Amino acid sequence: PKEMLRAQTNAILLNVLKQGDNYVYGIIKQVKEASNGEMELNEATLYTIFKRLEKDGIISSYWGDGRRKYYRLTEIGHENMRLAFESWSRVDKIIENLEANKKSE
Amino acid sequence: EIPKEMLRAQTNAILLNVLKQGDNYVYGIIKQVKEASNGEMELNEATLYTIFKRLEKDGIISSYWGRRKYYRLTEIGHENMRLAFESWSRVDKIIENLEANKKSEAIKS
Repeated sequence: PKEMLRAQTNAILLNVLKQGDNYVYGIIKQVKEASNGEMELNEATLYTIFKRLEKDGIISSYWGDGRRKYYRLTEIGHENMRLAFESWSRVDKIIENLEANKKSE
Repeated sequence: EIPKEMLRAQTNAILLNVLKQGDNYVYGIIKQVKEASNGEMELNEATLYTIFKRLEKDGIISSYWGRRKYYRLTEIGHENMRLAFESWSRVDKIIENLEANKKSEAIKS
């Protein structure tokens, strides 16, 4: 499901930035390496995603050094990742509790 | 805040699990979720109907008729839960490897 691929890619890209400011080609290599070559991101895909995240204030950019454009997770972005991770833990709990409670009937 | 696209996902995630554990009707679903959430999540009836209309359209669930309307997980539905779970395992692995590789990046330098 397209809805899901998008989410997972975003998930990953934010984790990369959560590990350090980086530029598009560095991000691509890092992901290709952490995925054992299973996820080879196109440049244009990253620009698409980052344009949305920059508009929503979840990331921002700036010039580094060979002059590269760097991307960073904002404070809001670290906050969304935190809210997200928490909300999903509760969800996994509630699922366990559904099972538990169902069996006790 | 939590993007609306994500609250929807979480709710769907939960609802499919309920159905994965047995065909059920809206009131039973609501009750079950309220109980398994220690009251923290009360789904509104009309919200369930809206979600189930989408899932029925996508054939993820189907329904049948005491007098309660029941909802069941289809085989497509069982399959998407499996694909979902697997896709997300790989994703967690990728993220574990990002951490790992970052730490050994940091050792060397």
